[PDB]
Amino acid sequence: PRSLKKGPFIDAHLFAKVENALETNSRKPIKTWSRRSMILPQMVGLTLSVHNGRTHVPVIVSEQMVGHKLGEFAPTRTYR
Amino acid sequence: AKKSMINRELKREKEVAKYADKRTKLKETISDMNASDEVRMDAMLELQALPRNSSPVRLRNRCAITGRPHGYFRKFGLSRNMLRERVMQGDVPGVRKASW
Amino acid sequence: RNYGTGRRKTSTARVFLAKGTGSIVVNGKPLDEYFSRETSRMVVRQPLELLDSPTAYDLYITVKGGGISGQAGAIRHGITRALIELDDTNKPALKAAGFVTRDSRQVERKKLGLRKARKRPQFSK
Amino acid sequence: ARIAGVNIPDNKHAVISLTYIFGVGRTTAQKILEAVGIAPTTKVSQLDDIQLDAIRAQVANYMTEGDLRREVSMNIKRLVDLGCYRGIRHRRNLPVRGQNTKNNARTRKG
Amino acid sequence: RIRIRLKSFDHRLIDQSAQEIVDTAKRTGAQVPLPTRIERFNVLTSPHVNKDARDQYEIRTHKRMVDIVQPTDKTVDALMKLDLAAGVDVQIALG
Amino acid sequence: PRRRVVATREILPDPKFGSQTIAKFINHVMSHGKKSTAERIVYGALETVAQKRNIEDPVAFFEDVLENVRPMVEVKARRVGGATYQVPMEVRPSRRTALAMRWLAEAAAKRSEKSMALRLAGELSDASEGKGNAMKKRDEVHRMADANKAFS
Amino acid sequence: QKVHPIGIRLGVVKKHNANWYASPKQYSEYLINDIQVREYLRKKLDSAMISNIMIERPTGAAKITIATARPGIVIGKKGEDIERLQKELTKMMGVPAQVNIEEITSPDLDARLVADGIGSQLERRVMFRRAMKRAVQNSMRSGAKGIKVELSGRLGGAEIARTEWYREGRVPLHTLRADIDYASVRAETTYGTIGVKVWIFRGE
RNA sequence: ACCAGGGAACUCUAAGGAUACUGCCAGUGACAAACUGGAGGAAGGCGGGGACGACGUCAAGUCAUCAUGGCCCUUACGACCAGGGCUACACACGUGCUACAAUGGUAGGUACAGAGGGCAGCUACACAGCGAUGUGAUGCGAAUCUCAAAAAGCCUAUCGUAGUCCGGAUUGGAGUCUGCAACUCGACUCCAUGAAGUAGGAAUCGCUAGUAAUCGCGGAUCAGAAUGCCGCGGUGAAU
Repeated sequence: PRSLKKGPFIDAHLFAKVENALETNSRKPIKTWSRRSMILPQMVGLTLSVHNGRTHVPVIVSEQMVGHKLGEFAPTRTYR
Repeated sequence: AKKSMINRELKREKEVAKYADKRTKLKETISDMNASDEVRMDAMLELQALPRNSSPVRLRNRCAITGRPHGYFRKFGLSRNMLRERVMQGDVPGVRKASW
Repeated sequence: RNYGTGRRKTSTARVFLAKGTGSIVVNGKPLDEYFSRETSRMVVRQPLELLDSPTAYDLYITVKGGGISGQAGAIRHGITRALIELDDTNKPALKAAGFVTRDSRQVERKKLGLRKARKRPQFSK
Repeated sequence: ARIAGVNIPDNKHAVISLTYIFGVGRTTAQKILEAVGIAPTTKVSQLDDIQLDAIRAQVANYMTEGDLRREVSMNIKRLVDLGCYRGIRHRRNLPVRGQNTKNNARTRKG
Repeated sequence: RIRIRLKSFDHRLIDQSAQEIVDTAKRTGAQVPLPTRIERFNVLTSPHVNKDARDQYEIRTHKRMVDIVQPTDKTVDALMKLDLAAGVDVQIALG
Repeated sequence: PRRRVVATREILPDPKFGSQTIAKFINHVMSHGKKSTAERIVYGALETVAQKRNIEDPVAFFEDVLENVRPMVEVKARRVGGATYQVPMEVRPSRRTALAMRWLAEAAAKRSEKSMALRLAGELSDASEGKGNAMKKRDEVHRMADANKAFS
Repeated sequence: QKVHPIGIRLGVVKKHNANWYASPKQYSEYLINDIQVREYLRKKLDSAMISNIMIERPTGAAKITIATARPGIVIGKKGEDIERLQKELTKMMGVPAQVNIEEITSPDLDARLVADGIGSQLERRVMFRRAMKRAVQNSMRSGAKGIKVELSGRLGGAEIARTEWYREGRVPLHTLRADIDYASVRAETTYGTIGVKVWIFRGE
């Protein structure tokens, strides 16, 4: 997955958006295109909107979600 | 191949050439056992902040004449097809048909 | 101090023939220790028994290269080579056996389009 | 002999019998028997009861089979109720590990 | 005790070059084959399909090494004057 | 192959007994090129039978048993007038030996004993005393010819 | 379906056009430079009748050998044309390069020259049959042992492309020591592209 | 490189020649071409393998290597970039790989190669680690140093016909690396889990000798990504 020495991978622009949202505890979704960013304990509780390929789907970061990448909660293929 | 793709490959290799040395020094900095943890982490952040194409991984070497992605040979720098034509014409030194 | 060279399908071996006790040393070690296969031991001793001279002459053997069962044949061919160089008369009888014939069979090329030298991809209707 | 709530056949070596116990493997059994006097060669029938008791204590240090089964079920249920793509995969009985499933997709459904 | 290593693609050419180099030192009175790399290259004759139709080309590089017992003053300089370009590479250890 | 007959390859006789037939038998038992395994299995089986029968010469016992096993007459199919019928013909000398060796190997494959050497030893004993699947197979081959015996 | 004669003949009875030695890494760039030089020289000298070119690059300066039926114009008046071509060839490449020209005793014998003539004939709309016959006859008069000419395409503007070949003399392709000369050229006729193949056999 | 006794004899490496030509003996033969056997030789009749694919046949495959006739689109059928997709399976299908075990599995020891690759780099050795690998350190642009240890095999212990000490699919957990990034979607590492499968329906395929079967080892594309493909040598059949 990722070498522990390199630490988590967290993209700079989502990082900036999430800290600027944490100082306010705002509830409006953070619409984001990067589904490769690590979910950290800091962003537990608020809501992002992760691109699934076609549109953005909301993802309310729960407690049992740190340790997963953002794109895991945004399915890309829609099969019935 | 398309002229657009050929020029894309040229301009993509351009940043690799421009940042070849910075990447070397920065990689040494991050791999330095002696370097401080925060120093190495900041260097890693800078590396990830470097432009997209600067990495030599997005480079895909291609035939000089036709720009063919595939059937490429590192020794000759040519695709399989143009390599065959030049070899059979004899323009490729040392290269001949193989039967052993 | 007669000397000869015999090869078997990869290996080269060099054989030295002189009068003596007849003890055989292979690659600086005993022959029986060196070879773990009874068949290969038998290939090594095949020529001497034919004309009943197992211990007549001392043998010094060094055999690099190839494999376990090819080195035995190379040693046999080298022993025959030294024996024929020693004596003209033996050559006819040893020829009747054919041990003096170098093996011409070697692992052949894998032809492209074929899995092996001749194995071809099967097709099923 | 009885270890961790189930029976192990007595006709073969201690390590091989430990292999049968769920949640126990051959390497783990070797590790267990190395610490204590019991040797892997000795059979369970030959081995004395006090030795078996020390073995049970060593096994008890390791996570037991019921606990392991329950944790695996809990993790799968956590993925399902989280609803992640992995939970969707578990519920829909499709490979969640990323293994290529174009043609040989047989070994997920049963 | 200068040492000269010659590398050429052409087996016929390399021998002539070595013979000339030996001949000059013999004339001036001074007293004077490693494995060759073999590589194979696979090229599809058919552009689109038919992978079983192929041309295989092999290039051989030949290296020759020479040792000189005594580098006399007259002998050493003739080596620099002699030249044979276009497909022959000369390397001098000079050690 | 509608082509000239060529001399067969010269076989290498076995070391322990110095006999052509023994190595020829070891060849069939050999599988996937495991001549070392075949040698060991054959030697073990022969030693077991020799010890059981208290016979000094296992090679001679094997020759007698193989000679008994080999079938004299084998049926061969022939086509005449767009019809197929069995025809009894005398078997070729080498083919008799090859057939016996193959049949013994096949029956030794299905013998009960856990190890191959014991299966093979049991089959040799049964063949020597005229019992078992190999003897039944030879009897069947003879029986097919005997049934009609109306051609050639 | 037929192997290039020159490729098979390189092994024993022919000399490679390019004869230079380079290390693995150097080889990739050296070959590309050589190919670029050949293409540019062919485009520049297309108007002139030129045979195959033999190029040898040593370290630094490169050396080029060109054989052409018409030496005079390529040399120019007192080397003026060759000097200009040399300055441009120096600009494209690295260290100053030197080029020399060798006269050809007979243009008909060389395979490339006849194919260039046939290509020009097809461009100028001379009948393909006439072109092949006159081209073949000139070689027999010159003394070439064998000449064979094959034309593929929409000859005469026909809707259906058809292949016409003419032989006069022994032209053993399978004899590797036949030192047969083969060159391929393309004629840009308005209706469609026409492929011209020329085989010349001078002997052993 | 090789040491037979510091030498150059032998092996090997790599540039040349020498031999093989039904040459010779005997036969059958239209007094012939040929064929049958025999001597010698390393090799006998084409000694084995490869390369070489004739006029043409299938309007056979390629406008997506490239080239060109015609035809079409030109704020778009042209140009760039992020994300995803080419990796989705109720099921069919052709190529292979690994098995179903005792001719074996697992543990210990112990031998015998070939060819190939290495600055867009392979690492001797020390220590951390169960491990992949990590930090140092050193040789080598290599007949020097190195990947590298060859595996089948041989000696002993054991498993004893059992869905097993067979089999390793699948999933949970932890991790190391390449890469800016491993979620869709990397290959490896350890721990646990241990599915089918106990030999296969009609039918069907390859193979004549160092060949079939079997064993591992290389290279190419490659930043990382083989069971594929291209080569290699060990063992070595029956007919």
